[PDB]
Amino acid sequence: MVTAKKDENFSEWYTQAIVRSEMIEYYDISGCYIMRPWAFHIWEKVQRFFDDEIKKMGVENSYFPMFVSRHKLEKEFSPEVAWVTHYGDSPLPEKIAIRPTSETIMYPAYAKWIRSHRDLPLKLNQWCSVVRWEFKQPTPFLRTREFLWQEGHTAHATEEEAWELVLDILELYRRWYEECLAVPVIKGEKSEGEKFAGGKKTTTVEAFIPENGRGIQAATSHLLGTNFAKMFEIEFEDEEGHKRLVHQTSWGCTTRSLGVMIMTHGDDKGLVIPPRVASVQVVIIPILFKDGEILGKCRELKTMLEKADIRVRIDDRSNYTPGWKYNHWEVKGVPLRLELGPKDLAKGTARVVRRDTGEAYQISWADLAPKLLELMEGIQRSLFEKAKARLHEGIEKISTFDEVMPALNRKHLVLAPWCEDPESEEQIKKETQKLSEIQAGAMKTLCIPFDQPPMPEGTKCFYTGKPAKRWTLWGRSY
Amino acid sequence: AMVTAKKDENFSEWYTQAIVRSEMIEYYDISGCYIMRPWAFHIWEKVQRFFDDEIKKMGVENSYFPMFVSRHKLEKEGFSPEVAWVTHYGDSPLPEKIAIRPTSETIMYPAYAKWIRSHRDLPLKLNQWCSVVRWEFKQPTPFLRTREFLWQEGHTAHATEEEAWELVLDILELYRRWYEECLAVPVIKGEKSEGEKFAGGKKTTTVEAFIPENGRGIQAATSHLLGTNFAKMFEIEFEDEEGHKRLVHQTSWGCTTRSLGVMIMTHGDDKGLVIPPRVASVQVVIIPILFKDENTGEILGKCRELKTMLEKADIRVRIDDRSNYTPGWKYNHWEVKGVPLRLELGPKDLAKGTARVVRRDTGEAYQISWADLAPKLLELMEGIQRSLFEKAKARLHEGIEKISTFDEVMPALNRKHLVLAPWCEDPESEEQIKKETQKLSEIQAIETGAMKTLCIPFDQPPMPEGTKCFYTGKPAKRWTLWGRSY
Ligand SMILES: Nc1ncnc2c1ncn2[C@@H]1O[C@H](COP(=O)(O)OP(=O)(O)NP(=O)(O)O)[C@@H](O)[C@H]1O
Ligand SMILES: Nc1ncnc2c1ncn2[C@@H]1O[C@H](COP(=O)(O)OP(=O)(O)NP(=O)(O)O)[C@@H](O)[C@H]1O
Ligand SMILES: O=C1CCCN[C@@H]1CCCn1cnc2ccccc2c1=O
Ligand SMILES: O=C1CCCN[C@@H]1CCCn1cnc2ccccc2c1=O
Ligand SMILES: [Mg+2]
Ligand SMILES: [Mg+2]
Ligand SMILES: [Mg+2]
Repeated sequence: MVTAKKDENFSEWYTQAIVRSEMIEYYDISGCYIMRPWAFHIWEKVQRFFDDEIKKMGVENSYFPMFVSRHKLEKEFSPEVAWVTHYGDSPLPEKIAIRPTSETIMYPAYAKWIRSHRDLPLKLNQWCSVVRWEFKQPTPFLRTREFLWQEGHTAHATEEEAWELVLDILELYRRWYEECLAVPVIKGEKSEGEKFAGGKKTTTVEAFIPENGRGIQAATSHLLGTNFAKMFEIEFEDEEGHKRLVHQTSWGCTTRSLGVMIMTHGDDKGLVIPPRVASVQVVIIPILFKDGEILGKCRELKTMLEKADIRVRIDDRSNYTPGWKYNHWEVKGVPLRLELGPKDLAKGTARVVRRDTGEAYQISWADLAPKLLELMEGIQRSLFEKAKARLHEGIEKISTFDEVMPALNRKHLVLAPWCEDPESEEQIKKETQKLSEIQAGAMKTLCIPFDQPPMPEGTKCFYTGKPAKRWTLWGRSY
Repeated sequence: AMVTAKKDENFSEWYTQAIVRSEMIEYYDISGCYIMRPWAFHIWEKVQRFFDDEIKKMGVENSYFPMFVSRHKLEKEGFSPEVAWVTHYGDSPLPEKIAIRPTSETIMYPAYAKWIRSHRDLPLKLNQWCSVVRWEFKQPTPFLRTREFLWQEGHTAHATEEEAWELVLDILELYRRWYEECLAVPVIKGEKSEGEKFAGGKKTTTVEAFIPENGRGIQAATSHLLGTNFAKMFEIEFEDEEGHKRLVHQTSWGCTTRSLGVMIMTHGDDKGLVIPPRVASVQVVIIPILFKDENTGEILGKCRELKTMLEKADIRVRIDDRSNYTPGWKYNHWEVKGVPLRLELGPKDLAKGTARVVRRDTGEAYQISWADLAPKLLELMEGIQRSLFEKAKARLHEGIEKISTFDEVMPALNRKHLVLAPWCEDPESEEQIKKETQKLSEIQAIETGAMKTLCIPFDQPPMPEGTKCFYTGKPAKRWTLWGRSY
């Protein structure tokens, strides 16, 4: 049972929801959390979706070691890297690092495997864990010191083909968030301050948490250019015979995704899981009080529902009350609850409640599969749309710096015309830190959206005064 | 690039050649760690999906617990020298060092003690896929013994021993499948001796394999009946239906990337790898008989058509349309990699509406009409799969000598065979037999020699009454499988 109100104390709400749903268990090593099956099975679904998709692009999976030697890693962040120094009581000759990211592990093998134009495109992915000693406050899913991710890394003959892939991947991240988790996101380009300094252009998919006004990078996909190619000597021979540097990409997305889905659709009763990723779509609860028939129809219903590929549990555990079950599967966010007592049995009917609105329906045995399929689409589409609206009511389109803090104090992002000059962003981060401080924080660029509004002729940068270039989305962030 | 070392003559170099030249493994600067490229990784994905679908059917659920465990928690209760310790992040010293997981009992079991309070919480059945780090003292081998390796580990808790034991055996059966049905590697189910079992458990069942080229047995996977000692240690108790506090009955089980190695070694030959059709990335490689004399479109058009037609029958296909290599170059390339079937399509073939199919395991050739390709290739794949298994099974049973007396031991070892012997199962004798076989192996060493128990097989050959222990001379309980091992 959940008692903190999503709209009052958000961080306590979140903790209760992830704990009492049995998604997360607390752990003694700071920044690390145990992922219990209810949370893990959802990761399995997004993992499979993404994995299948990238496979259709010819990306292949691999596994590179979790250790990188010191001199390889330290060749061109630093404070977050975890170092192994001993085995038993014996010190290693040279300390070794646990993978924070894999560029320095993968790229020397690339330099080696890539020799001609015939060896391209090389497209590889891996699913693994990563360790970073995050200095910021940890949060289950969103920011953990060990997290699970995929990282994709690719090499191409031309910038054209690599950029095409950057976008294809970005679009798969939209789909992971938008089609699987029903979380709206905004495609965009990172400002030169926020991008991966190893690359030429970083693209992003960005999300928003209404309850605390924080934007959050949902995933990332980089046009690396050739900088890593010169650094690692990844070059090939073209059609002619001239040696050329490859054009690279990398891209990653994490268990952070689960966190965002939980915050987006969660309510005061706990989780709400979208049907496309719910391990249990429909839970069937037999009502039993004061004394056998019914258990038999329940089983028939499951088998019916499974021909529709509907994922179904029967909670027929006799050591729990029906009301306990109601509450349990509610807090866990099961999309549909199908009840069945004596009175229903004779009617040939079933009482079904949907988790997102609490609405109830009486539905005859014969109408279940198509009606539940109907209802499940509605829940999914409906969670997305209520979140898309929340997202858009959360962004304020604006023209001057004096608009900012009021918008930030309403826990909103702002969309603003900016000249995209280095200094401004840092000045904006600091002045906003200072105004937040004294109010007793900082606002950064989240992205430059692909979907640009029109920019009239003499429109000015909302902060410098210089002439604006494009519309940039700003806010407080994770 | 061909395989040059002969499998039977220069086994070690053969192994290194086959895994490298086939593009399965790339070498790496940290010892005992290896890169796994797609060609090997894909196989790990196949066995992982298989095993995973099966345990889910049994009510096991997946989870992810942290790779870190505190020193206090790991050291709660000769494993100690293998643990990797993190002492610093960036330039900053930790308050205490932290261990990278070598196995997950000391991370999972305190959580089990929390979650389990009542009979209604039972059974609890979890699994996790993850990597494990152990600073192995022995010489590293790609797949078979690595300092980082991938595995699943399963850990379950039950109200009764009976239900735990049942699970231990259902799991063990899934390990047999993993090897026999997926990788086509024969294995023997058995019970470890007192000396070889997990010391944390009451009984350890195992699935054992045999590598003929070096005569050494190798443990393939493991499944333990843990009893109640861990529940006692970690305080995993539940109130039963009458409110009495009972200890839970536990199991754990694991299988690793080792299994890919066992598969490579079992089916490989002098040309290189042979991959069973059930787990090969590519089952059929289509090779167009082109030189860069031309590309008129006629032959590739048809290769595309065929790919599609086979792809509809769930056959995994690749066209090697690379313009700078001869067909013969390409035959060898895909042989080294172990693609079970090679489809040849040349102008002659195009002229007749046929294609020529060659199977990697025997080299036999088949002329097949386009229309008959899908069903005929499926048939050939079942045949390949079955035949790889049958041949390995016979090499396994030809590698075991049933014996009666200790005098028969060293001759049986020198022929690179295992031995199956009546054994009293007293624990001092296992140690004594290890020592004696070590000393005798050194002495007849011309230039790991110890013979140990591998398992007491579930499949027991007959035991005529009054049979004596091959070593002690006391009455012999059962037959025990022994050998040199990894
Ligand atoms: N500690 C973490 N825990 C979980 N997810 C993370 C963590 N750090 C990053 N991510 C996610 O993984 C994606 C790719 O990682 P990466 O781009 O290396 O992150 P990053 O540059 O360190 N972001 P940030 O730490 O906020 O500056 C990020 O865009 C996040 O969505
Ligand atoms: N270093 C390794 N690399 C790959 N696979 C391994 C490794 N160590 C163990 N395995 C496999 O993992 C299975 C279960 O692990 P576990 O029972 O902990 O092994 P173990 O007791 O360390 N075996 P051993 O080291 O030979 O005494 C073993 O039965 C092996 O098949
Ligand atoms: O986005 C990704 C994900 C895919 C591959 N890597 C890129 C960028 C990684 C950026 N990054 C992020 N934190 C780090 C921490 C320590 C060392 C290095 C890094 C580091 O390189
Ligand atoms: O068999 C398995 C596989 C299933 C899960 N774990 C069990 C027991 C592993 C035994 N083991 C093996 N090497 C270790 C090394 C260091 C510390 C502890 C251990 C250790 O406990
Ligand atoms: Mg970071
Ligand atoms: Mg950053
Ligand atoms: Mg051992």
